Amino acid sequence: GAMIESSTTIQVISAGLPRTGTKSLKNALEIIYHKPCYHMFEIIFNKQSDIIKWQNLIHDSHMLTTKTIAIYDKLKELLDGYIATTDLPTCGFYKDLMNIYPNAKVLLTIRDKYDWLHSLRKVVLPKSNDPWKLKIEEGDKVLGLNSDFYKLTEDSLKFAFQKDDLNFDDDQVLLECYDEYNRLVQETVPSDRLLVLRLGDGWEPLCKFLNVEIPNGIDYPCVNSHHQMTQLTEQLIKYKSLDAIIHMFPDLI
Ligand SMILES: Nc1ncnc2c1ncn2[C@@H]1O[C@H](COP(=O)(O)O)[C@@H](OP(=O)(O)O)[C@H]1O
Ligand code: NA
Repeated sequence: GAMIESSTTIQVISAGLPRTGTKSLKNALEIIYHKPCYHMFEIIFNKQSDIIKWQNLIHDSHMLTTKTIAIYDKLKELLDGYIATTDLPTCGFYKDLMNIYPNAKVLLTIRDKYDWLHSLRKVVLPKSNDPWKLKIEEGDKVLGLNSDFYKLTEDSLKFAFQKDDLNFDDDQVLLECYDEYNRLVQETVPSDRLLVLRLGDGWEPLCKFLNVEIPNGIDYPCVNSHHQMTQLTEQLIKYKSLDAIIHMFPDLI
């Protein structure tokens, strides 16, 4: 097709929860648009200073009114220079992002609920008594992440699930929240403005939805498996720096 000049503003809002292929989507969107896509990895690797801003934003998020305008302004500030949002903490703000970027299209990445929970327990939210949690935390300290990072994850999940609090160790609670979240998105977002993606779908329905060519000679990204995060965590602990191992994870980070 012809090359056209794309606007550097949020064009794609992905409501999918963590562990539903958000990092592959992030990579895919950056291949299509040639500008950055927001993701928790963007915070972790490029903008740790955003952590407190997202935390402040979620804090005020219970509140067009005037209180809303201040919040929408900070959302816009955080996302300046990006062409899309994925992953925590953005995903639970999909309703607001749709108001802020009226010309953006909405994606929902879904997958088998037990596969999701299993993946989540290995990476994002291990149980308190799970020994692997201590390894995750140790690898994370190497990246410069502390308890405020875990708090951001916790609070952005509560916010996505619209819960005042959440028993994070409770599998049933999380599964019910997962199903209701995905249901609510499809109920809320007008169908012409929404594409539901399943893992393995690849380029075609995404590119169709976005009116772009499928990228030539480039496979749809398949990164950020829990197996890969286990290897990353272990290598971080082993070498005690990111820059000593960064070359071993070329696409993932
Ligand atoms: N193209 C693809 N096909 C199948 N699974 C994919 C995929 N891209 C990512 N995934 C899976 O999506 C999960 C990561 O999602 P996220 O980036 O949002 O954390 C991982 O699941 P598993 O941990 O079950 O392997 C990963 O394997
Ligand atoms: Na399976």
